[PDB]
Amino acid sequence: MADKRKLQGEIDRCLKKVSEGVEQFEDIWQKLHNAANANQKEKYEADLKKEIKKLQRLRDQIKTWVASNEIKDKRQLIDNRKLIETQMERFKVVERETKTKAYSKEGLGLAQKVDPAQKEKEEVGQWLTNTIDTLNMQVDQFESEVESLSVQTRKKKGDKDKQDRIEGLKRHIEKHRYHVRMLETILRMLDNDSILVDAIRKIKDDVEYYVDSSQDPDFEENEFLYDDLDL
RNA sequence: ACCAGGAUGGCCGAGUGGAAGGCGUUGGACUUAAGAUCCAAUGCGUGGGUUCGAACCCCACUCCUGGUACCA
Repeated sequence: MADKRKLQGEIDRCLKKVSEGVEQFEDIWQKLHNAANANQKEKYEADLKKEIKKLQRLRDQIKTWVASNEIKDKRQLIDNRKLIETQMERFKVVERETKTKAYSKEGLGLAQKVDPAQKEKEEVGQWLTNTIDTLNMQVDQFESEVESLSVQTRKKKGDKDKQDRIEGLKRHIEKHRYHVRMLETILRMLDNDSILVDAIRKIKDDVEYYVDSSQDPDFEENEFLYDDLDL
């Protein structure tokens, strides 16, 4: 089986080459994504191009081998071909992203081509602003009803239950304003990149729970809502 | 002649079943002007077959390339 052994040895050497080439492709990818200057970006892109072309030649060889009937268990060849194609797709994505011109036809409508962290930050800020709007609407409603009940008490000169409800509304407005001011602090910190999005999402559910129902008697107010974060 | 691989923009040339890149060409900017530089636009060798659809997988044809043609 000298011919079979020769083919096997060539296969093993080619697979080792593919492994090393994928390692180098990843290294060049990280270099490119760490680049700070356009020249660095272009040079790393060219190195990635050269490495992926080498990988493409190795993959042509792998496809020719797996086409052959000499090999019987070619699972390793299949896996290496899959890996090479994954690297090729990654490089194609990288090159299409970089080559695109800002004001060319394709570039005109790139839509939200912002870092996913930036998109999530914008979403969290928008949700905080909407919550602030809802809290302000609730505060306005509560203050209007407080004025109405004060007028009613003045006209009637009684209805102690109305005085109790007015004090309850006063406390509710106090808590709504506290929530609004804490939201404003959180958003201001987020804008300056001083707070994490995960930190905001850890209290998102509790803030939703409060806004959903806060004046009802069966209100389980968790005082430890803003206590986890030293705001 | 036998075996193997190729043929895709104008030149190189990637591509795998749901026309890229470099160079080049053209329009504008920069400069007195050119060059460099900047912002942009255009650009499957052949037939058949499977497939819902093949640049891609199979059959066949043309052009090229690589290796072999030994003992008397």
